[PDB]
Parts: sequence; structure tokens; C-alpha cells
Amino acid sequence: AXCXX
Amino acid sequence: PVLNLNDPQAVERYEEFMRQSPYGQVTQDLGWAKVKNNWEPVDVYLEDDQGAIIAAMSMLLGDTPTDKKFAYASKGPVMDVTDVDLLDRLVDEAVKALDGRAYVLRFDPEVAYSDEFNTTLQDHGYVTRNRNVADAGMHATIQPRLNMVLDLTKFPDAKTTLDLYPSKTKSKIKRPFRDGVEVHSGNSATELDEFFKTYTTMAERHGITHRPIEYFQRMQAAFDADTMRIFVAEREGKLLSTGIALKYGRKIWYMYAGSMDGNTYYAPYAVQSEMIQWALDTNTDLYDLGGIESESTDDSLYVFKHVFVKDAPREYIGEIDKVLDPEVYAELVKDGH
Repeated sequence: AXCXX
Repeated sequence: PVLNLNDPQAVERYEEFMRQSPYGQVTQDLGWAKVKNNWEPVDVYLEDDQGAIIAAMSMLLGDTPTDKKFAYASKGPVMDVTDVDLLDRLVDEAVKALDGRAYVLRFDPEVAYSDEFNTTLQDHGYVTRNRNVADAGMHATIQPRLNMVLDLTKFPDAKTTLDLYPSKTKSKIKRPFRDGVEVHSGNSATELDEFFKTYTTMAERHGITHRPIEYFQRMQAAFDADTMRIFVAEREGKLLSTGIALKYGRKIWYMYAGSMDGNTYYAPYAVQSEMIQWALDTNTDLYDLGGIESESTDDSLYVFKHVFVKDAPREYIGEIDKVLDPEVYAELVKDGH
């Protein structure tokens, strides 16, 4: 959830 | 048609299209489904008159707290998405394949935001998520919509990373090397372990969440050493920082990184310089340092990436949602209103 990827 | 994942010849024909397309993205390769092993893959494509693939969309379906799945084609589809009539045709194929199981099909292609393309998509019945949800910050969309991308085609004669930069930046890049930082790379379990040590340390230090090592092992298993490379910066045998870059389509993308606590001797700059060097050595068009939150000196992701990218960040069109169950869509998705 936090940079995507 | 829908791709039969059990027919290796079909799968190879779909991969060849993906790997050779100027619009190819690693998150649309079928190996991404191996990384995202907790999602279910559904892939579709269209063919021209001669039966060649001309467009393809790799979807992954995820659970939700409702009875419908979330269908997501990360950085897809693989085609020119501004050809909206062709996009509609590929999306109709995707919707047939989903067979009423998903409430939405979302895709977030790396194409620039414009008013005309936003309005076209909306005219064609899609719901778009971009400047209307920007106040919610970088995670308003799944992938960052603002990204720092270096266009290497503006430097056709560059031989080394330093050839791309003004003297003040050449100084910043040379510093770690002058101070004894050395960078090795490869895609074995050894480099993965060095990356994972620095990744979990950085995540603890920043108080952010982090993925388990098995995510990266599945990525290593899916992608060969010409596609995935882990760069490891050390000084006199002390591990300092690392990064993982993926070469796919027109870009090498700096995707993951970690660094140890305290003084890292500017090792993160030495990792960038070597990834850039890989892009130059392979005549790759773009080097993507990926997302930021805002084009602002208040944003530490932008402060670091602006060392390497002096152009404005690319701002993409954001999330394009084909709404399939509007009752569930309204429950699960907010429009920034």
C-alpha cells in the first residue's frame, strides 16, 4: 500500500 | 479472442506481440501474472485481416468485499489507446471474457493526460480518474500518475550517463565512485538477498509497507537476466543501496530500491548511473524513475528524481474504468466529487 508496481 | 493460457503456441504468439510492441509494458507481460499470483489472469487480443495480433490486454482479477471481482490491466492495454475506436473493440473483447464476473475493468496506460483525450474517453462511456481525484495525493490512483521519465532519444550520441547531464550533476554522479562505491549487477538469488536487506531496512526507516521476498523471487523466476537486473552498491565490502530495473518495450524502469541507514556515500546516485548506462548500452528510448506525488521541492521523491530528470514529469491520463456493475462501482470507487 505504501508505490504500486 | 481470449487467450487460452494452456496452449503454449498461443501464449508464445501473444508474448511475441507484447515483447515487440512499442506500447509493451512489463506489467502487461504474462509473466506479471506469475508475480501477481494472488490474482486470476484473463487475457484478450484482437487480430488484423491477416490474423496477426494487433492489440492485447492482460487483465488480473482481484477479490473485493462484494460478490464481484476487480479486473485490472496494469499499464495496459498494449496498443495505441488514443485510437479510441480500436480501444473500444479490445475492451468489448475483454468484457466478453470477464463474463459478468467483475464490476469494473480498469486500465491505466502510460499516455499523456489531455483535455481532448479525457473528454473523448468520457464521450465513449468510460469513467476517468485523473485531475478530478488529484487532491487525494499520489495513491488516489493505484499507480502514480505523475512520473519522472528521461527521454534518451534527445541525446542520440550519448555514450555514457555523464554525457546527459550539466557539469553540476556530473559532479553529483561522480562523487560516490570517487568515494569508493562500486556497483555490481545480475539477477541471481545473491543480488536478490542484498536488495531485500536494503529494501526491508528502508521500509522500516520510512515507516512504509513492503512486499515479502517471495514477490521478488517470482519476478526473478519470470524474467530473464536481459529483462530484470538488480544493481547493488557497496563500498569496501559494505552494502549501501540497491535497485531493481526492468527492461521492456521502449523503457528501462527503475522499479524498486533500498538503502541502509545513515551514510550511504551517495550510493543511490551510483545505482541510477549504472541503470542509465544499461539503457544507453541497449539503445533504449526511455529511462523511467517512476512516480512522484508532486512537482515540488516538498516532495522528497521528486527532489531525488529531479537530479536525473530535468524535464517536467510526465502526467498520464490516469485510470480509465469501463463500469460493468454500476451499483458495486458506486460502493467501491469514489470520483473525487
